[PDB]
Amino acid sequence: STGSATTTPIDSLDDAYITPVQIGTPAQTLNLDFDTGSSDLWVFSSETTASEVDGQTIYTPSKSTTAKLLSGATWSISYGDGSSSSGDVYTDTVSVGGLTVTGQAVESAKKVSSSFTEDSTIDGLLGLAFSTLNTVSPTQQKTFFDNAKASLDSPVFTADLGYHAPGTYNFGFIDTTAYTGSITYTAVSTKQGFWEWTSTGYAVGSGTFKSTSIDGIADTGTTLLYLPATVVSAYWAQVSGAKSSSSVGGYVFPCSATLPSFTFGVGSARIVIPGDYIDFGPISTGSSSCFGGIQSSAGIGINIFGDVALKAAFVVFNGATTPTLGFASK
Repeated sequence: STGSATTTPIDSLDDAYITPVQIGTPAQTLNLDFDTGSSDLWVFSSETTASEVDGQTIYTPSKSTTAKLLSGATWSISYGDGSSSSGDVYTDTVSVGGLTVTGQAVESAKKVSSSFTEDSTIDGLLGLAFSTLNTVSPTQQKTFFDNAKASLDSPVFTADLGYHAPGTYNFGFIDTTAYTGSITYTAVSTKQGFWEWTSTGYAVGSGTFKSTSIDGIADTGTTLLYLPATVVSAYWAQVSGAKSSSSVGGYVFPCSATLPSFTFGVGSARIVIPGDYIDFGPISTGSSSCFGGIQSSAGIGINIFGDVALKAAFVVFNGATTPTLGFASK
């Protein structure tokens, strides 16, 4: 089997992408944020504290003939910005782009933090990291991909994110019409539960390429590109007036600036992020200070190849016995 679904930016800055997901019988469609940096499928639901729901679409398991309470199971998770959610668990049928998993763990939120409440465009998350990061207790659960794997034509999924435009998630096949040239595959470490790999270096703008190993994760659920402070300083030093702002929380630059591109290595191949992809607009409405799309990972403990990097590529998440990652230009 295979599945194919369109993913759409939630706003004009590509802050996140949402993909429609069908849950239950009859189907309930929720727009979920696919997150290759976590491993929980959780949704706003009929169990969510009413004061914490504001415009989201909810899952109502009592309306699904296929829903079953996963008795005793609970979950709790927090994300990169300090947001969090928690609740109990059902199993139900879940379909993504025509691909169906029966008995999928669907984590029903009882509680969500304020920034989830305040974002009406995201109805929950669908984790696509390794199942070893799933937070359900006392019986850890598998991700949608893990569950689907044995049914798929090939044990892969691909992410083709758009810049200010829709893109695609495919399961079970590689669309050879979606990229240019060849796919370069690179080794993955699963020891921390992530799609963790090592980039071979970087360049800023038309500068010379610096060969240096940069360990990091391929993370569709992180908006920005988080790299070592050395790398990020070298980038922003090429932008007149750019500076790191403690009050704002990262590098900002004059909104009058045209930004240089950023290149990262994949083996002997190169992926080029156009400068416009690194511009995240005014720090506040009307401001002439703009927020940068490349930020320091210092303090995170890990480098993150988030959407800013991934949307410049066609990315293959290969879940074979020995997992790998592939990157192509597009």
